[PDB]
Amino acid sequence: VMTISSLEQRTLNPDLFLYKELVKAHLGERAASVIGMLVALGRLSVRELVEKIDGMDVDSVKTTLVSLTQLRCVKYLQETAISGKKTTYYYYNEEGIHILLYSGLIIDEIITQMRVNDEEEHKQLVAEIVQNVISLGSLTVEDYLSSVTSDSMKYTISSLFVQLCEMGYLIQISKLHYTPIEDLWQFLYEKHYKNIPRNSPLSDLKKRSQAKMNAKTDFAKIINKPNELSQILTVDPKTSLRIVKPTVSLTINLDRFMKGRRSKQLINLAKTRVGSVTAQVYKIALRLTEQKSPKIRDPLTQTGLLQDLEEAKSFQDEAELVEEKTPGLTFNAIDLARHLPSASLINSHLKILASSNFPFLNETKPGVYYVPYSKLMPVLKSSVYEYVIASTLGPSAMRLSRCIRDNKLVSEKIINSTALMKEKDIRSTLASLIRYNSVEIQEVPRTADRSASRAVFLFRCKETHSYNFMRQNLEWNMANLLFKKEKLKQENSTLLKKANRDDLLPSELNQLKMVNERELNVFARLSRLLSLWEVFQMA
Amino acid sequence: DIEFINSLLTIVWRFISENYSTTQEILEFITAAQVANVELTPSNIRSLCEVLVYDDKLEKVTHDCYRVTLESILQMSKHDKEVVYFDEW
Repeated sequence: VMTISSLEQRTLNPDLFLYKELVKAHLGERAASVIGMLVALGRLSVRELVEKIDGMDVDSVKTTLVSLTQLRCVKYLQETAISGKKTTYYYYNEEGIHILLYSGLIIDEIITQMRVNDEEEHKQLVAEIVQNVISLGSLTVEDYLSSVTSDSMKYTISSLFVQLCEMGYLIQISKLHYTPIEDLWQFLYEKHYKNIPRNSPLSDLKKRSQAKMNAKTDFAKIINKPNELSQILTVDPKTSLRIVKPTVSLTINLDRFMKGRRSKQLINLAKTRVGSVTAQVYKIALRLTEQKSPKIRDPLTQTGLLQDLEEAKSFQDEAELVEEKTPGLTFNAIDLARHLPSASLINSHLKILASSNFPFLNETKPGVYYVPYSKLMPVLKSSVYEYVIASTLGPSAMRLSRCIRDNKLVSEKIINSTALMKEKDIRSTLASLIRYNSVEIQEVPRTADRSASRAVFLFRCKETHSYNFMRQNLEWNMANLLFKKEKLKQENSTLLKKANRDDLLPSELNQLKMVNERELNVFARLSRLLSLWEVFQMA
Repeated sequence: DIEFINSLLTIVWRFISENYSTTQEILEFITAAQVANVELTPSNIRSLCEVLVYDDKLEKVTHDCYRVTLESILQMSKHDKEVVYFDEW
């Protein structure tokens, strides 16, 4: 009745509307059009935009194009055909809107981890700098330096610039860094099948080894190019201190921002399982070793090509061995209570972090101890997931979830016995558990091929389907959240315009405090479930 | 019959806090003979073990025993918000 229950919008926009919702708040109108269409139909051509919508031809497209490029909201690729001419195809770019869905959250960690400098002028300084970075979408150093006032300290803002290069965070602008992972692999795939001068028709399987191995080493140099390079940033001419290259520009990055929150999730699990001091001891390790830790960067070869059935492991364990290599080889030798803002050696507090392992924290090698980034994720997904059902439903829903996960695929016979207590309430919460997916249903017959009821039942599996249900939690929570926040704007729009011109009456101040209240609380709810989604996007 | 399933809701309450507890099956061999109610047999070895086995009763560590960590913590909308669930999508 009256449809105000929002059943109208409920069915028809999975994923999708997420993107063009955000960019609408960003810009709106034409900007939401192109991207929203770039999503729905996927790969898109310049002329193709005009055909579909009748979008105010060639005035809007050329305007939106450069607008999307500066903030790099479009993945760009150009090639040709055997017939002739040229073609330029655009893709929905990485997650760049998610960064627009981040903003201050990134700047948060930027300010908080800028410590080792104690409560300085930095707070107002780089906050002005970083806000100028993301907003413009690209920043050249000299033109940025030109914006700084004269007859003052020029290297005060450059006191932290060469400190902006730091370890992670801001890196240089490079070339094809924005590029489809599938396409760059195919572009690098040339000169490999292209390589042989009619060599010899022996061992066809050697064409495999040739192309692959040569592509892998050529892939490593490309992906590690943005990762760590000290050429541009560490330039140090005389008559000065170390100063970043005035020519080469910079850009923000996925590296330590996606890592910092990943450590938080580890801390949240840590702090749960140990004391506050132990969480700190494990923290100081992660802060130093986060540089060489792939973690969030893990698959990196996954998108853009096949894995295998047979050779899947020969791919997978090839990654697992280099996931064995770098953490084992490179990472820190044993230190003693490094600095920090309990005397002697704190390794004893590590040993209590050692002896107690399951699920995680401190599995070791002889002579050197470090936490694996491979086997760690499964127990990380376990915990958070079980806490989700814990928060959602009562304590009954918890206990049964693992009851299916101890052994696997069994009937109600040993379940009723081994679970807890009562049949009818179990059947109740069985239907509540089986309500939305995640246990599926088992299909095996009884004394027939396929006939009817009384066939035996079992409960099992569905790890990825019990994952994706938290990916539905991604958009539709934030959706109505941000939407009815935006609807709160246009409703009070006549007031807000009056407030802006004023920057009177008893009741005009009332609705001023009203919206502002709702605003502050709706952003606190946004970042809340934002932190929840971020952990669920992997495995 | 009905007498069953209601006897496991009592004797397991506070004994947890008084539990490193060595030899996982002795933990029952302890619990089995206690309260003078004299619980019957090893059928209870795998009972309280694998029933309450999940979520914060006692942690599972090697050489057959139980640990404890996070249970100590547990024992201690205007316009539109949340709803968190259903709605499909």
